Amino acid sequence: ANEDIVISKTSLWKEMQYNRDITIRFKFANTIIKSGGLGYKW
Amino acid sequence: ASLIYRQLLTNSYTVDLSDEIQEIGSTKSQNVTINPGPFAQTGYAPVN
Repeated sequence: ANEDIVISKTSLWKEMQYNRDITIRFKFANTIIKSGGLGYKW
Repeated sequence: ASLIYRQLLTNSYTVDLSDEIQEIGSTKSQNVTINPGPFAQTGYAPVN
């Protein structure tokens, strides 16, 4: 190791909290995969 | 012979024209305002 270099000069940043109403719509899904055999196994 | 002093003073408005001639040939540049002040000290959040 023992190395590190500068990329760019200093920059101006600030902290800000964003409050937002979010609606969440997510439908589940099922694999339901059939294994081998006569068809009884999964 | 004092006419030289009198005319040098009188015909001085042409100095402005010479200045404009120099200015047009001068290279121009612009500067943006510098964000001043005692910037607030904000560091990393407490993490684990």
